[PDB]
Amino acid sequence: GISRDSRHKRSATGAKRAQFRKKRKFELGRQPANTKIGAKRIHSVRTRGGNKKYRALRIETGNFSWASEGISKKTRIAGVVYHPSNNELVRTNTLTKAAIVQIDATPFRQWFEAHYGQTLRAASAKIESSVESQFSAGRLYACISSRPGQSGRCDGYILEGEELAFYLRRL
Amino acid sequence: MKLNISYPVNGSQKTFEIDDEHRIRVFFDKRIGQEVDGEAVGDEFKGYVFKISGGNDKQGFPMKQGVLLPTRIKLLLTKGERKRKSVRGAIVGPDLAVLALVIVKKGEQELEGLTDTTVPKRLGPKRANNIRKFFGLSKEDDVRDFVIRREVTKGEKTYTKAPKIQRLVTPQRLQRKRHQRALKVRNAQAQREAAAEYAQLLAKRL
Amino acid sequence: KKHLKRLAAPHHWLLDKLSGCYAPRPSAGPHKLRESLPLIVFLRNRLKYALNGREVKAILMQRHVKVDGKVRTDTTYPAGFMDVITLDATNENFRLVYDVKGRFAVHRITDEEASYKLGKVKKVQLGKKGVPYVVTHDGRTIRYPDPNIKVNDTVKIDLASGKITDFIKFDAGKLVYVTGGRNLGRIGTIVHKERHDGGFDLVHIKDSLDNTFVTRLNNVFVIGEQGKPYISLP
Amino acid sequence: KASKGRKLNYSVQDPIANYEAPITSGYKWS
Amino acid sequence: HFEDRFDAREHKDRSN
Amino acid sequence: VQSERAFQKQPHIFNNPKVKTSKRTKRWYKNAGLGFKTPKTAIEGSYIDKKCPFTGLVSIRGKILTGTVVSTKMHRTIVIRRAYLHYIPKYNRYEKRHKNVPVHVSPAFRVQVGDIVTVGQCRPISKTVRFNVVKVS
Amino acid sequence: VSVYQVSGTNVSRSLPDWIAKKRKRQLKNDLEYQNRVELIQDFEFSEASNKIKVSRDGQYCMATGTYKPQIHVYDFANLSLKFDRHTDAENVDFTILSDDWTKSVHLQNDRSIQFQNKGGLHYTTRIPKFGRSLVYNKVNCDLYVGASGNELYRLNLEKGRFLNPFKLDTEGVNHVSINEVNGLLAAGTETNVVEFWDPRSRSRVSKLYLENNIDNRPFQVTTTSFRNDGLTFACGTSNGYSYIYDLRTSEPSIIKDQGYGFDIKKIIWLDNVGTENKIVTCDKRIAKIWDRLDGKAYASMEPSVDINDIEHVPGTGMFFTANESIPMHTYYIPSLGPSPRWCSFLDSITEELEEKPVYSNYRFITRDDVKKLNLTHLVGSRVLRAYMHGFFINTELYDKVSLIA
Amino acid sequence: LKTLSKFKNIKNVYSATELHDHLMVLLGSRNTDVQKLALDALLAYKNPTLNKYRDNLKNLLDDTLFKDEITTFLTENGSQSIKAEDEKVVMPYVLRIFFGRAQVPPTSGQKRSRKIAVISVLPNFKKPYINDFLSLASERLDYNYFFGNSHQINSSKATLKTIRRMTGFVNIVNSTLSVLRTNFPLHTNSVLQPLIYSIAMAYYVLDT
RNA sequence: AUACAGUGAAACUGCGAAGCUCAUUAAAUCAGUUAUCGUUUAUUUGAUAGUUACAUGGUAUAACUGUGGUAAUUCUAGAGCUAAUACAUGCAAUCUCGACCCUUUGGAAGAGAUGUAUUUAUUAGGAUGAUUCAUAAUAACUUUUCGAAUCGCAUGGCCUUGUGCUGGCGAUGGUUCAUUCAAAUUUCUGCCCUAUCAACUUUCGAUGGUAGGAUAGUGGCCUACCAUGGUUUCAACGGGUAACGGAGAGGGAGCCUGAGAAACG
Ligand SMILES: [Mg+2]
Ligand SMILES: [Mg+2]
Ligand SMILES: [Mg+2]
Repeated sequence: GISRDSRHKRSATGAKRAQFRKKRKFELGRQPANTKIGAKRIHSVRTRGGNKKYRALRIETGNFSWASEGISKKTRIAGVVYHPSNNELVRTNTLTKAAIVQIDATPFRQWFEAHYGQTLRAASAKIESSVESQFSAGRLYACISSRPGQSGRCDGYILEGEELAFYLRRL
Repeated sequence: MKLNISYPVNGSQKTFEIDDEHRIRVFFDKRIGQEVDGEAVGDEFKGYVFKISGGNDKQGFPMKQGVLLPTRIKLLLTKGERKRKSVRGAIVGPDLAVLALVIVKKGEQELEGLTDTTVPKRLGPKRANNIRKFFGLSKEDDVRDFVIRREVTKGEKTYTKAPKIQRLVTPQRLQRKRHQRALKVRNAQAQREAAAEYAQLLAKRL
Repeated sequence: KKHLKRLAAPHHWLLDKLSGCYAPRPSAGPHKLRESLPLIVFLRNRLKYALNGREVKAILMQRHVKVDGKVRTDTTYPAGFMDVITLDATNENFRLVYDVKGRFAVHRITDEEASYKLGKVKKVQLGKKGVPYVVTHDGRTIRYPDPNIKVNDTVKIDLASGKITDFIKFDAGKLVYVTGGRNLGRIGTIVHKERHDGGFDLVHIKDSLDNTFVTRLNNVFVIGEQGKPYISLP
Repeated sequence: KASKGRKLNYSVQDPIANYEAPITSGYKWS
Repeated sequence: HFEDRFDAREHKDRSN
Repeated sequence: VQSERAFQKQPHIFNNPKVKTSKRTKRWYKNAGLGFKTPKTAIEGSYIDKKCPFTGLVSIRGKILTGTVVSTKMHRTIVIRRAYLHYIPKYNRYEKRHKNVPVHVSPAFRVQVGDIVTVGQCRPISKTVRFNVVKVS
Repeated sequence: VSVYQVSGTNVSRSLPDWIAKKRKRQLKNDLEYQNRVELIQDFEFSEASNKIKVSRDGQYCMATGTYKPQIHVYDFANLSLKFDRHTDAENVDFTILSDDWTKSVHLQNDRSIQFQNKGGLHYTTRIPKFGRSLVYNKVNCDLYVGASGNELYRLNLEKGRFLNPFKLDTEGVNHVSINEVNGLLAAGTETNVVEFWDPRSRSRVSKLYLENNIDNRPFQVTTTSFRNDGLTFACGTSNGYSYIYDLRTSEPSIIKDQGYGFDIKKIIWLDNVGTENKIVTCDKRIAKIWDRLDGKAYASMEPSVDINDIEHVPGTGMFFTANESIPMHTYYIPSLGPSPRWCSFLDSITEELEEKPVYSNYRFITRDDVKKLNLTHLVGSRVLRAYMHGFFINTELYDKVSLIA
Repeated sequence: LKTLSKFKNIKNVYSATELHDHLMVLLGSRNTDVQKLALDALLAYKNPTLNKYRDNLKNLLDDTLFKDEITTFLTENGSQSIKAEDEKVVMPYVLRIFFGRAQVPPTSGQKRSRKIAVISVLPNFKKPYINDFLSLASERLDYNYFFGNSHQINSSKATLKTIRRMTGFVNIVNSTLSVLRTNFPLHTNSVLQPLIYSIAMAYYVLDT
């Protein structure tokens, strides 16, 4: 029933167009995939051509990258905290791109301790105070940079700097 | 109802029409996959164990496993395409025209048409390892000498036919593998040579 | 679609319209459909070697025809501009070039001329593993090109090895052949390249008779320097 | 604002008109 | 704007 | 700059807080070409605009038009008006016609009602916008 | 008491179901697979099931799906899927107006209400704001829809017009329920208060502020249900407590908690089965049957996977539960009542079934809650029992402790 | 081995302890098929703590579920982690199982990633347990005679087989150092002296 | 032809299945044209992958044998076989810096380096007017892809006589890129009368921005928030038309295959 055709819309002038033809399969849309935290469950979709799309119907773990330290670790997702588009998505714990989620800090903490030999040379180990506080809490704010409804992945990056300050203000 | 009893060890199968209702009643209310004692099914069947495997009703509709009813229902089956077809339940009842049974165990007395007779296998092994397993051949022994042959007599002409072995090791397969490896190596050599030639061309340009 | 009406067939084939209900449909290949000559047309309606399609099929299945040094058995193989067609049984080599009328002309050539062709450098780019390559007009991807080769240049390809023997830069005073527009088939020398960024660049071409004409860059094919074409012209 | 149904429109909707008929008996209690 | 497209009719003879 | 629910940033442009090499945030920009000068306010500006021809992910290609700005009141887009004379052969006379084109305008340009603007075509930005304001005058 | 799982996932929560099926084909030789009994063919959604309901006729069932968002209608007589109908968006809730499956109203998550008829989607309408619940009055022919906004939107099916929406004092309505005998209606606000409205007039009869002397933390009214008698009312608090109220009084007769700390989703009064004083309360984790008057746990239904909703066939012992797993679990409790007519011989095969089994009776404390409650001393003693991350505790003792702390 | 698992009471066999120890070695075998048979016989021994985590150990052996089981079962502060009281009994089984996976050659990307996963779970372990894993890698190597004498290599020990066992051990240590880094536990017996003795053998073979 | 070898029913695999009848619509159809730096593309054409094995399993059945039910179908159940390009599994090398400057092509101690595919993060950046484009690298991720367990013809070159080593011409396969065949959107232009058709659009998006969902992708195509806009007396909008001068296969609704279909299945 979903279609991406522009014929149903009113013209630029505002005239009401008539149905030129029945809906075609080369202008189809598919139902949205409301990804939610839980046991991983991905549904394959056969698209135009031989290409396939992965529907992250449920997902709980993802590869998040620490940009400042230039590393990446696989971490569990605790829950959605803030989503810029719609707040009901935050209410229902829906995962999509640009969503701000809370992730476990255990792997990043272990890596930092191993690499710098310092509980969380001294100058290099220094990091932003808010990020230090988030590690002290035990969970980190991250922004998902992937599209779970398309690629079946929920990778992302830990917020830092002005980005983190802005989203803390919004929270 | 008729009872189609099969002995799979021998490969035999035979039908027995039962007229009295008592055998039919002791069969009632069971399920496909359950087992019954032949002694109830008859003195001739004394000591036998019969596993119910299926059957057909007076209207010809078969029984299906997994459906739990005494009556017929229209179920959505597949011969991806699925069609709605009538099938009778897995609960044996008085509406069954024929009930199929498999002899799990043999009783004291021998059935005339099932235990006493045998039916040989139709075909023999065709893959090499299958033949080795069948004859327990050692690795050094060649399967070529152990291939089963069937004799065919057309009129006065007579000859032996044997299956074409598959997955067998032959010189041709080794030649193909060697050719593939040599082709890959040659392609790599050509690529390296072209890269070197480009390198000296750039060296001359510089 | 899979059927072509003769009236809908390309003009440049020189086919007579009333010969039949249908014309051959050039299969996919190096050259575009509207810019190709299927082998059946070349063998039957131009060279008159075969009298019908079945005769052409017999000839091809005999493996007597080579295109760019490779045997082709497809009746509708789309041979095109600057494609070398060899008939070894008769010992002939032909090169396809448009006429001033705009139609393909069957030009016989020597063996040495047949040994090589020219390709217009449509693209120069680096492939995987950092290996530079050039894509020509006939769909040939040639690896490890000379660095000086750039787009709109012309590379002399050896058919046997498929390697660039030499190259010609695109510059004023160079001898060019028109492969599009109303000037299709004309030969001249470049005078100036008028440059419109984000638009079709324009080249002015002067003939030996001093007459000048303007054509889009995409339709230009450098074939040599003035007075020294690298191929035998008809 | 009115577009996308964000504001409530109280005009009659023909397809759902007379979809169901009320029960005249009423609630069991008086 | 300019088309720069070949036209068969112009080159084809119309003497008849 | 951050007057929206989401944070505005140039995608894949990373400012490493740890290094702190420079005070100014790293800014990516490109010259749209056709010999057209990219303004310095775009080079040294702070706005974020995905549809800006010099800083956004939009490339100018195709037709280049000129027109008179008639409206500028929508956010980052304007309505220009191109006037022409349509020829009627039967009366052998011209009649005044005009066509109104909506065009995206980057914040790097300041456009009023009446000035002449040169615009360039790009990929479809919105329902009716297929161009981008690129020179004001 | 004994609980028999007729169908569902027999594997543990950690084991993924889809690989198990790919291992299931490998072990198809194992005899138990051939002898399995499936009550209803294709009783499994593609990924998960959101809601399940049984038609009042008693011969049909309906369910909603995840991907592609689709509606499954099952026929008990044929023990199979009558049809599947896809949708444009996932279903938040729905109801079956007719006694049969013919007429049903569906509330999608895209802010749109869809009316489904025999042939197909009869009509679709959009409400002003996102919805969370749905209910319909037979007497008034008025469909009552909660939403994120404070208003509780009112649609009249007889006149086919939206009407004046009831204005809740609080913002948001998590759940709405209507009592058949009374007509009284309740709404579950995000704050710990239930606002009762009258449908005869357009008024707020009163509001009840849920009081939790045990836990002082905030919570929301997630579910509300009215008993058939009409003088009893049940609530579901997000903290994980379900309250039973007699509407005449203003105090909770009994407060029973599941203990895991998850929200209450569905509350069902098992009046029809016999021994009317039994109630069901359903978390994501577990669903428990306990006595109405005394609050003693009768039996427990714990699936491996989360529960999205539970439904009970009237007059019978079976319970259908919508779960996150590919199959939809269904449980039979022979003690409560006889099996339904359609699956008559399910009673004959009770021995073959799984016969799955303490969690329902006792409360569960998190490690942080243990430290706050000053129960670190209880740790390592018989009183406190460890269950994985947190430790179980007696219900009465926990109530006394939270009063202390 | 399959017969050993089917024994009704493996604990009361003639030599249970010596058998049981060898079953640990088989649990450390590279071939996952051997490990499953070894684990079943180990499960035939009745041990409540091992019984509690029977599914997780089986999932570890299964290749398809190996990755997810590591993330859920072994991660520190995750729910499904082993309880502290049960660490002592279970971790010896865990180390032997993971060692077998480390033994698996990295001939394709999947085994290369599987090798990385096996070494990446070490930080979740406590420091004594990490040292135990390193001890297992060096148990096969024979170095005590070298340090026992005045640092002389035996000609018999100088073989291609020993060098390969050297190469496996060194590769394990190099990966472990990269993961643990400054946190790595260094002990003379477990790591340092097997490491040094490998260097001496390399010099011995290269010169000789 | 003592594995088979010619021909070959049946069956499993592989490829391809993409005229009529009604309605009608003013540059929304259509013709010409631009762009795809905004996309998918079976096939053709050119390039392109050194990272138990003298060949694994039924985790396998059809065709086939045999026993039956039914009034009965391109209706059927029970029992027993057997194969693959079907289904699963899977395996002692090269290149740099190069001391010694030993010999001055040269050898060479030592030190190094070494797939592809998806997603995210980061670092560098020959082609085009223009790019975050091409390409390379680092850290990880993946229901981690692929990297010949295939077939025909021929039987050459060597020797270390073992059927030891090494091989010629094709077919069928396979990753990526380009080309071709196409498809989808898209820029601009294009002869009726019309005001006795002056307002139309937000009429469940009308005009634009941010973010997200979906698509093969751009995009109000759809959704949340925000601004109140857009067309028009230079004729918007509406009406009439010798605008034959777009729809469906008993009627509406839903779904499935493929490179291409909302399929005359
Ligand atoms: Mg009859
Ligand atoms: Mg190819
Ligand atoms: Mg967007």
